[PDB]
Amino acid sequence: WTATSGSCKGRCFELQEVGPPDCRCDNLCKSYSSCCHDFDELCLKTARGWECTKDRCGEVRNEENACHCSEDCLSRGDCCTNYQVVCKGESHWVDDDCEEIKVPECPAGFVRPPLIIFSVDGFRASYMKKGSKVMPNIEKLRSCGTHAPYMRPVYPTKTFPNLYTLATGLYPESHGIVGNSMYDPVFDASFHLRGREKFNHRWWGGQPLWITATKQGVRAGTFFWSVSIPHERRILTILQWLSLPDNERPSVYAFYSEQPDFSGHKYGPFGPEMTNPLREIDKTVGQLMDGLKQLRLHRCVNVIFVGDHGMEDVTCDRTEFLSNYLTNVDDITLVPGTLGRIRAKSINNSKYDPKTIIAALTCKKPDQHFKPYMKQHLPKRLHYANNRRIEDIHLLVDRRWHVARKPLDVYKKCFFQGDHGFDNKVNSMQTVFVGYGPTFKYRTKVPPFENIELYNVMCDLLGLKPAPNNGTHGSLNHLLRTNTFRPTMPDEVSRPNYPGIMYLQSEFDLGCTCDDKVENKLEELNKRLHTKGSTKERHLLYGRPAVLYRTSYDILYHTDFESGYSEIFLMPLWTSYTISKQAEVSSIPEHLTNCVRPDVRVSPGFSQNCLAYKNDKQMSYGFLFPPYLSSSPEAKYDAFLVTNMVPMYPAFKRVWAYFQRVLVKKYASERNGVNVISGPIFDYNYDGLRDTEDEIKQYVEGSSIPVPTHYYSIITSCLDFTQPADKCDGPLSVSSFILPHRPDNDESCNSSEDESKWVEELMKMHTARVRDIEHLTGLDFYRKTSRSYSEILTLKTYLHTYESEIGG
Ligand SMILES: *[C@@H]1O[C@H](CO)[C@@H](O[C@@H]2O[C@H](CO)[C@@H](O[C@@H]3O[C@H](CO[C@H]4O[C@H](CO)[C@@H](O)[C@H](O[C@H]5O[C@H](CO)[C@@H](O)[C@H](O)[C@@H]5O[C@H]5O[C@H](CO)[C@@H](O)[C@H](O)[C@@H]5O)[C@@H]4O)[C@@H](O)[C@H](O[C@H]4O[C@H](CO)[C@@H](O)[C@H](O)[C@@H]4O)[C@@H]3O)[C@H](O)[C@H]2NC(C)=O)[C@H](O)[C@H]1NC(C)=O
Ligand SMILES: Cc1cc(NC[C@@H]2CCCO2)n2ncc(-c3ccc(Cl)cc3)c2n1
Ligand SMILES: [Ca+2]
Ligand code: NA
Ligand code: NA
Ligand SMILES: [Zn+2]
Repeated sequence: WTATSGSCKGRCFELQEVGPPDCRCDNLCKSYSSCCHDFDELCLKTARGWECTKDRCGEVRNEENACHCSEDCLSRGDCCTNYQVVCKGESHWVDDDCEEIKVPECPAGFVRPPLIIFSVDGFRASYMKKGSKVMPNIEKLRSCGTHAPYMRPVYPTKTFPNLYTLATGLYPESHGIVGNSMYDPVFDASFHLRGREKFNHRWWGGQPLWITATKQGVRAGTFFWSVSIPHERRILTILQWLSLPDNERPSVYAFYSEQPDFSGHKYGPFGPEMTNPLREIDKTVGQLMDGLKQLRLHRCVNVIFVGDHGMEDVTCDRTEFLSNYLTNVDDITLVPGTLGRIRAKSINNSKYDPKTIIAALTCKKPDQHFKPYMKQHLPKRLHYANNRRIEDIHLLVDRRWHVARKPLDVYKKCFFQGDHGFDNKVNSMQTVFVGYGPTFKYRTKVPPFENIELYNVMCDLLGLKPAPNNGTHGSLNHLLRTNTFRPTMPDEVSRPNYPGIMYLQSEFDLGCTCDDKVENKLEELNKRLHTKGSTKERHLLYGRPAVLYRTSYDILYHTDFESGYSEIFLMPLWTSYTISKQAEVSSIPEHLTNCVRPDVRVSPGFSQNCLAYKNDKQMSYGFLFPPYLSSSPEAKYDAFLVTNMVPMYPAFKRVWAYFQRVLVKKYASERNGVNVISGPIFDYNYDGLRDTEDEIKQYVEGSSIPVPTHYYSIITSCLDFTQPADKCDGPLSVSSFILPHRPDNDESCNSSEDESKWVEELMKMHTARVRDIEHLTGLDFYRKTSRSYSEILTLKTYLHTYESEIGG
């Protein structure tokens, strides 16, 4: 019940919403069917439109008008945005030259520069270049302020998951808004785009920027706007709030536009109909900036122009139907479109079976435009699994395609030429970032970054302490003139042991054998040196990784590689080695094919054993430092140490052996040397964070050797590739991956072909940030470089995407 008989008199767009059953006058009352009876009359005046004209100049105030052109309007804070231009001979903001804003120039009584977020739905990154002719205000913000070529959204690249990621700094799996449609099996409740359930607070996790501000004593304008409030009125409301007295005035505001997404769905991202909505958005920007200029705030406010996701060409006729794959289609529920999520129609039906559903959808048709995954097997870079609202079965849909359950769903429910939702690496889903104001840099281009990073920066712009989030605070310091956040490196928690020779070969009963007894003061003085770390400067280029949790581990040095060996997990946490451009690939000699050698620095009790592999019929083993890349026949024996061995399914060994024999050398050739760090990952509860030992669900049969869920590699070189990786004086370049450790290659439909046709494609799909590996391993990399810590934070958040260059 709402007693809509109250009034909005003196309450229009009031900042705190009132509780039922009193009627509301806030910018969301329309959405709740709850506004007072006089809200339209008082709060949505439209008379005479939005612009001053010559003849209105100096008019007698008529309270009926949408905005005012009378002498008193500046003190009232309700002039039309073009009042000074029309009636006082002023210029438009966009017509003024840009002039660096070195310090904030604020009116008296402003404690801090206010922040205004101008968020645009469906604003694809290439619009900044392609629509430049028709967006002069936005082009001025971009060229005068700080901009990125594009900003990466989160997956899925839908509206609510991305706007709430902007507000919280969290992945959708953590904030809980995991799609535009959801079922929560604990609440037994559904979330939909249309309706009232979406307003229930229990859906919305984490702590959004407006709550962070409020809890810390910074007032916030309400960010959300009912769709029927026109854009001009939204801008006028923001400008009116900026005229409130100091003790009532918010410091942070948001405007939101439903365009260009709305028209992009209908016409496609580059439909000729798209020019007009871009003109209209630009005009809105113009109104805001003229309005700030009138208030003398245009060199005081920080303005962010930011999109939620882009838009791709998608039509009715590019739809895959699950009815062409499955016989039991009526026993499943599908969340359809640019991603698919599958669950059982009924929890009472015990003949439903995810394993056979997945098998019926896997590589079934030559040109298949979607790939099914159990959610825990999706690329870790998507961070899309740890939430009960995400269904176990997921379909990754190719860009430009839909998936639907049955053809009738697509015509009895073409109408559309654009959509979004796809993998957040896809070029068409990238969106925009521009920052303009006293706290942002002047005429500065910054590299692309992810939208999960923005919350930290918005908190910095307001002097707030961010709630715990997924951004890496300090990674976007290079956007800011001042208010930088000066992070310190985490403290190492476990210090390593440095074992010497402590065991005789005969103490080992591992069932391992090696043909190595084919056995000099020159070359034995030298081998002692290598075991003490004499080549460590070559193979460990950025310092030892720090171990950020409590554990027991040993540093092991060798001629060709260095490792940090876990006595708890019986294998390295990390193995580091450098391959120069000149390095040669050799083979594993026949007599060494099955060679495994006890490591006399590490006890039998803290070693793996070969008998466990012999008896485990499913499981084989590989090496972290590859024997193919040994520097000499003698150094090669080090690669067969039991302390360099890790468990690998035979199907995975195909992938790993190709990466090690063929790809590392190729990268060294191309990048002028590389440094490689590889190791295992255990994430059995798919939370993106390192497992403790009691979370491990699989061991090599009959042993305590834990089986990794994934294997990573971090491959670093010099950004200036005229310098070799091991002699680099400046910035670094990195690419990394987190490969799933699977017993089959069902993910790769071309896997019966030669590895040269499918392995590298697999690795590219599983590209990752160093920061993702950090979470998954409890390690901190790049501890000793000549670079600034902020620059290293930026490197650690870099993702190598393998997309072509944005623009054609
Ligand atoms: C991305 O960044 C985020 C934020 O830093 C990280 O997420 C955090 O991870 C830690 C470590 O797991 C979590 O700590 C645990 O906290 C709970 C208490 O949880 C409640 O309080 C907090 C604080 O206000 C809330 O934020 C929580 O909100 C969650 O649940 C509600 C529903 O109740 C929901 O609205 C939210 O969307 C959110 O859901 C997500 O997280 C939960 C897990 O908390 C998960 O189930 C879900 O699928 C979503 O992903 C919540 O109200 C505490 O009880 C735990 O203690 C238990 O474990 C310890 C181990 O030490 C045991 O000893 C003990 O017996 C307990 O059983 C944890 O300490 C933290 O909650 C979580 N925060 C958020 C906002 O998600 C991510 O890890 C980051 N991701 C990556 C890849 O780095
Ligand atoms: C999740 C969500 C939803 C939403 N509108 C939805 C509701 C439903 C009906 C009308 O309003 N908006 N509007 C603005 C923003 C936003 C702006 C800036 C930033 Cl930084 C973050 C979020 C936002 N976020
Ligand atoms: Ca885990
Ligand atoms: Na052997
Ligand atoms: Na085996
Ligand atoms: Zn849309």
